[PDB]
Amino acid sequence: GTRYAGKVVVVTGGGRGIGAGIVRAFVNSGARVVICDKDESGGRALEQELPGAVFILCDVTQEDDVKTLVSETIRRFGRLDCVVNNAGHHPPPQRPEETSAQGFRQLLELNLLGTYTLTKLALPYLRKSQGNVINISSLVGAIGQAQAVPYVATKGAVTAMTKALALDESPYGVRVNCISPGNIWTPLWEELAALMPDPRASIREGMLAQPLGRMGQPAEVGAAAVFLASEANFCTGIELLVTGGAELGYKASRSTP
Amino acid sequence: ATGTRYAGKVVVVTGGGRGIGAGIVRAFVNSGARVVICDKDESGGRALEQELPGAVFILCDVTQEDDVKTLVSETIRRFGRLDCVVNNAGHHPPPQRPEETSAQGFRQLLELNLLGTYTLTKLALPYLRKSQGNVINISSLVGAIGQAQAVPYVATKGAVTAMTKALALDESPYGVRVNCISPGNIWTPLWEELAALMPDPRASIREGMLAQPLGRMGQPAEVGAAAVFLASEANFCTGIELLVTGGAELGYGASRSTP
Amino acid sequence: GTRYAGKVVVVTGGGRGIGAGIVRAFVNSGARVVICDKDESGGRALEQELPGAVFILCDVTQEDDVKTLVSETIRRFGRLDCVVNNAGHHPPPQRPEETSAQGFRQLLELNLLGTYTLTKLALPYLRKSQGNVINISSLVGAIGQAQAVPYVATKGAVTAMTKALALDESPYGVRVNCISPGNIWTPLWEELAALMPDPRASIREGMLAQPLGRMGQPAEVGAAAVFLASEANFCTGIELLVTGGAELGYGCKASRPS
Amino acid sequence: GTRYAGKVVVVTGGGRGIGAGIVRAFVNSGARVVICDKDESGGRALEQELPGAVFILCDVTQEDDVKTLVSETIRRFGRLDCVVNNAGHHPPPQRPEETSAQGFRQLLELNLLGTYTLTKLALPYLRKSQGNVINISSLVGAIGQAQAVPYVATKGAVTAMTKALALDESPYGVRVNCISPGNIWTPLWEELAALMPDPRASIREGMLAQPLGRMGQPAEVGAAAVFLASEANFCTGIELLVTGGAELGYGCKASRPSG
Repeated sequence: GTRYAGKVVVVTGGGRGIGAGIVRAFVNSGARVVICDKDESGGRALEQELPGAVFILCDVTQEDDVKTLVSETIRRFGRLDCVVNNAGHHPPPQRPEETSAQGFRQLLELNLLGTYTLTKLALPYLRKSQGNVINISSLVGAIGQAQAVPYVATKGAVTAMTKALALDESPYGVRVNCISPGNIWTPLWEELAALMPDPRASIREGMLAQPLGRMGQPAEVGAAAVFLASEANFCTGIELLVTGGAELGYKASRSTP
Repeated sequence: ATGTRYAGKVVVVTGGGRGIGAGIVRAFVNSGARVVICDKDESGGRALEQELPGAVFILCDVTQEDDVKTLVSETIRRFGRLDCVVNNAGHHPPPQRPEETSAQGFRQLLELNLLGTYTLTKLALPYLRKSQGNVINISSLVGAIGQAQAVPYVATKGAVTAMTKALALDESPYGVRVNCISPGNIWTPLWEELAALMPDPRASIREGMLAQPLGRMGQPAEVGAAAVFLASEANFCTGIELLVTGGAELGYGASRSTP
Repeated sequence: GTRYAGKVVVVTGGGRGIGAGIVRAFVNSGARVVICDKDESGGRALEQELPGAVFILCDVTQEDDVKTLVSETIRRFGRLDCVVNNAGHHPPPQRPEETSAQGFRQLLELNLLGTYTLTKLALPYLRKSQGNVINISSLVGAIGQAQAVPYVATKGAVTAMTKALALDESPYGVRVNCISPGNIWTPLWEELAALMPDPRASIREGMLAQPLGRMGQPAEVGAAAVFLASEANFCTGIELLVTGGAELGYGCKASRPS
Repeated sequence: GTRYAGKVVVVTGGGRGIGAGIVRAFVNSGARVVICDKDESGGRALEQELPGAVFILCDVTQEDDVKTLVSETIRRFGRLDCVVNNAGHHPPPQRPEETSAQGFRQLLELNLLGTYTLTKLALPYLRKSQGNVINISSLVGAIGQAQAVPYVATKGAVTAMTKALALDESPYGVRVNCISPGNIWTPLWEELAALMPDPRASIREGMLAQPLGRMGQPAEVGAAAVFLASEANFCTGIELLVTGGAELGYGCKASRPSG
């Protein structure tokens, strides 16, 4: 593909899963993609697979790493067109009493402040290229989830911050958007399902958790990101739902039994 | 003892004869208002009159412009003012897949569920401006997030919620607020009768209760309390959609990012 | 050129403005496009301009026109992959007192029931192809607009109906989504501004209603439609905002503290 | 009072502005109100003025203060029915380049993590009383604001956290809701306008950002909070907008046609 040929993209948390789907979609559209991740195993494997991808061992919670990430991207490739902030962690299920303020702070560092720091340091270069920012949030930021108070809070912050940044950078023509995935299949999901008491039933339940009757794929998140970067020139501050309809009344009305 | 939160005020409730509408009537009567019930449901409207001296029933079809004109005329002639219009008239058809619906049926449903609200609101606005009154439209959560087997109904309630916001903008210079309430699953005597005919009534009742995080269905009185709030204490709210759903729209019942 | 190659797309109201931008975007993606519109000249002209595109003189409020649109599309191509319901009309500004029930009914016919009728007739073929429906709504269905009660109501209905249809047709793998444009610069926008007391000032207000400081283009709505048809395979029941950020932040909502 | 008579309410950030409006609303409804606020806040004066209000010198970012707040409330009054989390700060206008990660962390401590800590410590008692939580968020969490990246992020977090908490506490019958005010006229608003070169013009812009043509009052936020506590028994996880319609319609979002 050539929809993003000659462009340079940074993807944080790009080493596997959703992030790697985003990396792959951008490489397939002709872009040069810099993977910033602490997941060296996955980032190196993706670099091995995809000639247009470059892996940098990089922790978005460390300001020095982010500074080096940006300066190396510009040194090596001369420009920066798109930042995709996918770094972030979903803790295991935890009731409010099973969480701590210290853990909440740690999760805000990774899921929110890493996005903040990279976006801030990238903006001078994005202004030069009339580039754009894509934040990967979550449907649970919009409608909540049980047993995930810290995670939900961090993703509500990301979606709101996207809108604030969109307003602040609109005079420069720099768009800032987010994608909110629902249930996305990954190899990790498949491995965990195989250890359930009834894998067939657990898999079917996951597929039926949204109206489309299957889980999403990383490539589908990736295609949404390439759209936002390359063709959505009048979109800024939007939340693009990639959920298979999970937020719909599927929540089905019981106004009659 | 009659309450005083809306004492001396005059309220019109369309579709007020039973169910959600009657809960709204009762809430306003108990807040001290004179409430005019506009409905074709004479049985329910007359029963409410017998229970509630503060309510008055008028046989009234909001799809008939002459009926709406008579409704407003008579309300002003008898009671001298109009402070709040609650547009609750509306029908939910039985479940129908798209291929089981007709354009003619859809048009009929728009007449009852949307254009009746439009006609009454238009005719009431001169009087609402005089009283610095307000409009409350009863929509539905399904207008916001959809439901299966209800394309016409969902469309009509999406229209009501949007029209609420347009009207709020148009009437804001006059200080007339326009808001809507979107109920979720509300218990009624009809609901309880229908559940008894299900293959497993106990399971159907439990399913209905568990369809929202709060673990019960809502009550008409709760929709009524929300309407009294919007009329009497929400003076900086206009164009809002007040959800009365027990959390049904929330990520309940839920992420499967892990199996 | 190949993102949607070989796929059959129907666009109602495709003769000008937003609709023509959608038609052009789908032709550029390799699709075969059937244009349904009432403008003979503009429709024939697009057909002449875009090889492989087909124009049918077609009024979606007429059930016989809709039946012919579907039947002749299937007769021509044997398949139907995407229906884009863009037909619709925006009236001039009208205060509530200046609207009528009859005018409201006729706007519901144009803006809502045409979409309903075509979608119903198309769904059997869309199920066969695992195709999709794209409804063109408006931002004002979501946030309201002044002096537009009937229009706003029709677009709130379209957006809600999209979600209902998505729920009904997801068992068949048929996605149903909508695009909500904000201010898109078109001859229609220009014609509406010409009715204003100061057209230049109205156009400038329209541009400054977006944080981006410009209005959108038909081509941008068209690109969003091609995305929804060809690459948004896990999206159903969504409202894709193409608004330039008009819904964001505070702005001037009243004319000349608590 | 009597809408919330015999109940016990904690209001963080209750000393002035919106918070003081909430305190007064609950005292007027018959509740005993415990103010958690700092030394210079106004809370001590509210205790002087209002026999129904109690002031506790209390910084929600300090876990020991929050523990003392809850333990003293229970020791004195034996129950806790409602927690209103209004503590929070709006920084002056700041472009992204004028913000720091350290400042952002500090703002998350005050605006988000204080609400988290108090809610967690209050929940055993709210379960006993079938009480409720009200978080004061902001419209800008939903639609953004210019020159406020950290503030907007914190309020987006509060609104989302409200929904997560609603899901976690619905099994116990504990409702968790938020109020999102828009422009409310307060000393804080006036102080921010005074930073501007033309304060009168900034105030007029602030008034005209609402279709109603005015800003809101602390009392109007307070009335919304009393509704959520006392009458919104089928509402959980909602965002109650108290904004005067600021989110509705088109308005001026850029400064001096499709490129």
